[PDB]
Amino acid sequence: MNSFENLAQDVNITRSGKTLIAKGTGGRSSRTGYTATVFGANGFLGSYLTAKLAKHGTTVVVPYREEMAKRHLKVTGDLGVVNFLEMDLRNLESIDEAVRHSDIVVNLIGREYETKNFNYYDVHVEGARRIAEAVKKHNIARYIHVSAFNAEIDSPSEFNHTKGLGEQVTKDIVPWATIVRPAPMFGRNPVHVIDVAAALERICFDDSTVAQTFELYGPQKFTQKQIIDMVSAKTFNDLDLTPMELPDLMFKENKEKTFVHIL
Amino acid sequence: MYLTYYFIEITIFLAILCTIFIISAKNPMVSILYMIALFVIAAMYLYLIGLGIFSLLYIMIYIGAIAVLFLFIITLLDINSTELSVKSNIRDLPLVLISLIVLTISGLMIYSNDSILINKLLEAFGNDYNTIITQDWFNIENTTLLTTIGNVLLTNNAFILLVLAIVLLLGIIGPISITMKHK
Amino acid sequence: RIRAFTINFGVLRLILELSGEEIIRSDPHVGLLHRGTEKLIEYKTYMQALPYFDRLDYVSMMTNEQVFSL
Amino acid sequence: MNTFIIFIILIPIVGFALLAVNILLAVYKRLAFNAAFILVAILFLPFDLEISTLLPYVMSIYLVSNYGFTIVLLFLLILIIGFVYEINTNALKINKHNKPNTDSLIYK
Amino acid sequence: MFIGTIILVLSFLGFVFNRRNIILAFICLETMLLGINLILLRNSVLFDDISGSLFAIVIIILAGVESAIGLSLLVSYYRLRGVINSYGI
Amino acid sequence: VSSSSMPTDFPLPSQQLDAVANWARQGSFWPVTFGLACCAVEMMHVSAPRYDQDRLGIIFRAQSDIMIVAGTLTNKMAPVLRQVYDQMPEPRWVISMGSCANGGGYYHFSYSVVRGCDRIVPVDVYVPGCPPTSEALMYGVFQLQRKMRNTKI
Amino acid sequence: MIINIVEILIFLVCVLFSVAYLTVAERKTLAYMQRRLGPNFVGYYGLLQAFADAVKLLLKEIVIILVISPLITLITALIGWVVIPLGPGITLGELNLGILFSLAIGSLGVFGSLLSGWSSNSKYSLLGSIRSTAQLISYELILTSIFIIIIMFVSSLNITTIIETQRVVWYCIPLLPLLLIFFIASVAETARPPFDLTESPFVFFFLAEYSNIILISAFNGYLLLGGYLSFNYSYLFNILFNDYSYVSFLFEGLINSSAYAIKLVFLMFSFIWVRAAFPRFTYDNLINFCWIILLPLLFGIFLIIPSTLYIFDSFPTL
Amino acid sequence: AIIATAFAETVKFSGSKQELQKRTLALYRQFLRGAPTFADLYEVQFSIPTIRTKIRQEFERHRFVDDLSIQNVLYAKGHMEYQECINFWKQQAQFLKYFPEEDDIQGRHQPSNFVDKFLKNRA
Ligand SMILES: CCCCCCCCCCCCCCCCCC(=O)OC[C@H](COP(=O)(O)OCCN)OC(=O)CCCCCCCCCCCCCCCCC
Ligand SMILES: NC(=O)C1=CN([C@@H]2O[C@H](COP(=O)(O)OP(=O)(O)OC[C@H]3O[C@@H](n4cnc5c(N)ncnc54)[C@H](OP(=O)(O)O)[C@@H]3O)[C@@H](O)[C@H]2O)C=CC1
Ligand code: SF4
Repeated sequence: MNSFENLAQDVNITRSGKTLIAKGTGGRSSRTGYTATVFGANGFLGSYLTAKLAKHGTTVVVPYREEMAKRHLKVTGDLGVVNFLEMDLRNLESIDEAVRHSDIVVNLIGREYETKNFNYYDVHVEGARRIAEAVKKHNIARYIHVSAFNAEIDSPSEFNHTKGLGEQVTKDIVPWATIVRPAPMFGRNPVHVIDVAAALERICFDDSTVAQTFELYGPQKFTQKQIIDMVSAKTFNDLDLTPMELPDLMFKENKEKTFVHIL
Repeated sequence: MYLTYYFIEITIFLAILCTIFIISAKNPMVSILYMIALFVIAAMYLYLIGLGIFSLLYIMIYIGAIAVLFLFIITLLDINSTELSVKSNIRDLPLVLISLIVLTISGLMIYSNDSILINKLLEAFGNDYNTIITQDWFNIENTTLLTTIGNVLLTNNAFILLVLAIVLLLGIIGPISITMKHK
Repeated sequence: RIRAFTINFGVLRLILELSGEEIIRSDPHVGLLHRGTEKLIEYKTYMQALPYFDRLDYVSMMTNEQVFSL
Repeated sequence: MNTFIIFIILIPIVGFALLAVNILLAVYKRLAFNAAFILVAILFLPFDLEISTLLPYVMSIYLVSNYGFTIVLLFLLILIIGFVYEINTNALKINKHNKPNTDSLIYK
Repeated sequence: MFIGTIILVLSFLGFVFNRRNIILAFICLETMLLGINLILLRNSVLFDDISGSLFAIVIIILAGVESAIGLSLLVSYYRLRGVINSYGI
Repeated sequence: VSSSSMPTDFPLPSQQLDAVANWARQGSFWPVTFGLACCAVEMMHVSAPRYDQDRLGIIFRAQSDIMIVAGTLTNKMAPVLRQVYDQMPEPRWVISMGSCANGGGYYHFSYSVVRGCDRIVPVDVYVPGCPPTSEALMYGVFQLQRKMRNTKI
Repeated sequence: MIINIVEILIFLVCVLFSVAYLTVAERKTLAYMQRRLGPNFVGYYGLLQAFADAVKLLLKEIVIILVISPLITLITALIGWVVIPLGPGITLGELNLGILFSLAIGSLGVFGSLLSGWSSNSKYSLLGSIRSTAQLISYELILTSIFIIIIMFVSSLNITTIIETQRVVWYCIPLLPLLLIFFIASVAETARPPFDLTESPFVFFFLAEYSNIILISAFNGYLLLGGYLSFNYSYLFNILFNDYSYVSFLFEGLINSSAYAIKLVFLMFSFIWVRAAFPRFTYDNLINFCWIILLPLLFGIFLIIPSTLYIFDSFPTL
Repeated sequence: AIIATAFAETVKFSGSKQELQKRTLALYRQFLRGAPTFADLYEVQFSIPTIRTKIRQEFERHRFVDDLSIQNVLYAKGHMEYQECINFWKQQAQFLKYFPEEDDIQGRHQPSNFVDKFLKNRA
């Protein structure tokens, strides 16, 4: 029968002091006991993330911006596992509401272009300042902020600059938050996306990853010409994972005389 | 108004182009599609010369039956076909460059009656002279072209229509002679 | 040699091997609406086993009810 | 510029417009046959093509009085015997093996 | 006479220089008959007679029955074989 | 830039070219029906002369952007159901008719049954009832049309 | 110049409208054949059905040739509208060989059925496209042969010449069996379901289908039934009007187009009326019906007509 | 139903062990020969040698079966599985029932000793 390959144990304590006991065997119908809030779970990494997270029965709180991008997240969990409630980055009260009962909480709110509504400064450092100030307000354990590779505090790019700014602000206000920096991602060097989500779930739950910056980069380093010709800190080894190779993933007369043709 | 002058030489250039796209194509259906393009460029030329009746007969039987026939055959049959590669067809080029010259010039030779062999060719191109069209009031009923074909096939050449019956007869007997396998 | 091609002709899957227009052999799949109603009535009393019979053959339901209640 | 020719210039424009609005608004992304199927089209042509041999008579029917009549009658009567050839030979009918051949059961 | 001679010569060399399939032979043969018609019909117009058009309306029919016969010949060739070869018959 | 001028408050979306194609999607609605058991006839009672829904424009007679799961989804068919759900255009919905199609139903403890199509497809409206009357199915469709219009994708 | 572009504007816009209101008329009358309301309404707002589903039809998915066959099918279906006359001598282009044109375009209309089966090919789907093609050409034969035996009485390829010849008596009433077999050959060109095995970019086939429906209705209406002719109406005018004026030419063009449109509308209603009542054909039955039984009758009618013109003087003069 | 389906055989029960050994031998030859068809047909991610080593290790599982009639039912079940697999009756989610260990590693903490079993009370 399905087992908690998620967990290390059956009775676990969190940092804030709440006691969490896993019920039954691992599987869809069971409950691990953790409550997780995944900001940006409509997106491309968060989909695999709360696929793995709501697989065993952690009550996943999904904050959504649009009502139609969230619908395929209903089938990844049991009755009462995945929970949808709308929020906006602008309205304080919805961020306040979304992290009231969470044990762990992650953001992957990251946008590669400016909108008429949000520049680079608005979604990366300032939204993260906002939601992580709420995390400090409620004393939620295990906050995780996923960032970008090449996140320098001062850089010609504004994206990378503001990713570094978001890292510095969330490290400033919360000391116990963990900030993870993945490589380029190829779901279907670069890292496969199920490997990034596997690494993130193994970040989520254990002790001794606290206040630790992580580099999640794949096995072998590439150039863009090499990639197109193929088409035509702590690493993985902290959390006991081996990332998949990009090349293996990349694919993912007489008889006619004795047949009959005019019938 | 003399935009409307070069209309014949235009369709000549289009027919050259269209046969270049006949004999250089990937699929076997792309060639017959440019072939029905060739039939309709022809039918435009036949209207252009003064024969409105024929152009529509060419549409009726040449993008009519025999088109549908060839499209049909290429559908329900498999036919291997290679591409026009340079490694298999550049060997034919110095024969084509001779035969183009010789066959075109000789096909333009016999419209002449001199005996010089250079004045024979130069009467094919030396014709830029405008025929004068007079009105004679001798014709009283609209015997157009199709009436006269129906008068000549039926009285003066009734035997050609009557041997023609045997030819169409044979075109019915033949495919039943072959493709049946009686019993 | 006759070479027949196969096609995937309520809920019903049905394999047809065709030599042109003619059917030379046919093979109906079935089971895509098998839901185990014969085993479930062993765990239900007769008063509770009664609706399992208008579940099956639903177009003429009272006759299917009647055969069990006879 | 008469009124016939804008129409057959203007319609390919209407088709191109109804096609370009489709390219603007859409979402993108051997077996053996019977002889009757090939024979319908192969044999269709000599029956489509006597019709166009019949087209010059029907326009000039008044001139060829009493004589082009008999020539057309003989032409058609030569075509009818090839027609009765194909309908005597059961040419278009497609057959199958559904009969058990109706052989009586013989014992010992 | 240009359009007829050009269709005839180029269709002829399209017949002669194929090695890829069998149908290009058929359709180049058919466009040769078109090329003969394009010369004949203009000699009918320029001489003011129907008798070139008489030979035209006869050779339309003979091109038709030619196609009917020859495609039944191809189905004879295909029934016994499996697939018509690339290189030819 | 160095700082922000963004508001710390904004109303919720509930608290607050393309258009003619969405007007077309409203006034015509062609569900590729997955009628697979008992409820498929009750769906055909919409197509019957009493409960037509001919007037707004739902026609159940048969590549659109909604399907309707109606009847018990067995073990054998869950890949076939998902494969039919996959080759639909992207702005897609599904409604679950009946009680055998949401949470297993009458056959909930059988071995060869999927306990509702929530395990397979993401469903947006449920029409409950074991034979839910054409009344209830049509009312579910009206609720779903309200949801589709409030989307305004 | 302006004189003729306004004219082709009015004609194109009227025919483009009428083909779109047929898609509503078919839904309505088949609703009331089976005692349903069907579509809600039919008015000026009534196009917004056929508009709205013609919009939404362009929102599904499809899976250089695929571009061309819907295009040539629709332009072949649309160019044949000039040659019908709508009144005496009213054509959008006047040509003495209009039947030869009409016949050549009934010949051009077969190609989209070929080139539609190439797209998204399978083995069995390709065979099905072959069957639809062969029934289309098979009934095109008997179509063309009866065009001949109609213009045997005219001996002219002009169309207004046919209808002005038809002034004394319609061709439908001597040759009534010909009307019957043309109506079935007319729902044979199209895929109407007594004759629809082989059905049972899409917007172009959808439009061109109904355009062929109403256009072969027109081809019935001018040669078998009276084209624009209803009655003599010489006596009513001598009481109404005093002299030729633009009001008088308006009133006569109006009643001529009414007499043409009533033929076309009753025939068009009869297409939808023969849709509902009958099941469809086996394809062997379709080909057997075309060749073995109906076409010997067609040779017989073809031999009996010139002999009847022969027994009396009665050859028609051009 | 007069005629059978394509690759079927009449189920018939041998009286000796050597004839059964010949039949299972021919059967492994049939699976191993049809193994390149299954990768094309069911669209698997992985290589043909992994299909072949699985067919081998699924016959390793019943190598030391003594009783004749249990070998008989085991042959009949194996022929039914070949029958379903060589056609398109099984789909690509029931063909991958056979490979659960290959597709994905579920996560950390596969318990080996009694302590790792016992921290989540034997899972
Ligand atoms: C004057 C001397 C001679 C006297 C005789 C009169 C001859 C002149 C009349 C010629 C007109 C012929 C009309 C077409 C003939 C149809 C032939 C027919 O109906 O039966 C043959 C055919 C089946 O062939 P078979 O194997 O023999 O079947 C035996 C079953 N009894 O049947 C079939 O395959 C199909 C049968 C149905 C055909 C399609 C139906 C189309 C529906 C349209 C019906 C009319 C609708 C009219 C609408 C407006 C009415 C107001
Ligand atoms: N190559 C890559 O993919 C890389 C990505 N990353 C980072 O990892 C994280 C996830 O990766 P990726 O899948 O690519 O990113 P996503 O595609 O998931 O980013 C979109 C998600 O974030 C949400 N988002 C962005 N801005 C806002 C905003 N103002 N308010 C609410 N939601 C917002 C989006 O909301 P909605 O659903 O409405 O669109 C959506 O949920 C990101 O933070 C990214 O910066 C790290 C390095 C490289
Ligand atoms: S939901 Fe009810 S009526 Fe419908 S199929 Fe299931 S059991 Fe039958």
